[PDB]
Amino acid sequence: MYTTAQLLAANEQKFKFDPLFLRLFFRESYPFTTEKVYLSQIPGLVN
Amino acid sequence: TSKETFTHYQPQGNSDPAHTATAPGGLSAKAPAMTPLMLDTSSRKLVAWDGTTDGAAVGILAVAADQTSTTLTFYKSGTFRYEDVLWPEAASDETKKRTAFAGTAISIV
Amino acid sequence: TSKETFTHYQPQGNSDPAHTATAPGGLSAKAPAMTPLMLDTSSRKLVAWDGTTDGAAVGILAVAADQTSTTLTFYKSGTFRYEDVLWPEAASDETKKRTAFAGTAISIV
Repeated sequence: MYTTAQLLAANEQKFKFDPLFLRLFFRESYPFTTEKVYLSQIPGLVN
Repeated sequence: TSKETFTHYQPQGNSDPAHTATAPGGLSAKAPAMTPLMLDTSSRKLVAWDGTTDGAAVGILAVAADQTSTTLTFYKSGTFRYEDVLWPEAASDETKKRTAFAGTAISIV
Repeated sequence: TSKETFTHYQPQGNSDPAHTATAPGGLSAKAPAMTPLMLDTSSRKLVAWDGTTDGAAVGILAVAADQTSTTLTFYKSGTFRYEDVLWPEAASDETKKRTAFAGTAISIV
């Protein structure tokens, strides 16, 4: 039982990740107050 | 449940200092710690003491070794218990085992 | 021109003590220091070790003497190196020269 066996290191080496997208293209968040969403756009093309 | 034993290990039984030295060993087995040894008759290398060659117990092994070990280290002095040191099975008499190392600095109790 | 290297002298090889002892001598001739000895089968006198007889190693003389000295002083214990101790030319095998002093308080490295 002479196994006192001190531990001294807690290395993780878990993961590698960085989004960059939410802070690059979607700097704005719009929470929903309703059940649905409504997104639209008007194109411009004229002779 | 997990009731095991942790036994204190003291090869020495007296205040006599024990001393070690090495010599080219011709071991032909897997000798563990605290094994008696003898000198060979023809090549006079070092081998495990079989217990049969009377009066030829040279020394007591210090650290385990094998064939790859060209030379072996062993105690040259000191006093040791009768039970702590393992013995060859051929050495099946207590008196022979006890007095085997008489005449050297190696002593047994 | 003349290149000489001073060398520290360490006849011993290990911290184990070397104990001297004086005994009646039957030395053949002038034997310098660090010389192995043996006991005569017949006269039981101390004569320089031949280098042939197995187990004849008993001790190593301390201070150089000759045949005119009735008593000789020699180390009965300790450890010494291989190259420093001079040997009779008979012991022409390094392993034998090493394990010549086995079984006693005299040890070699």
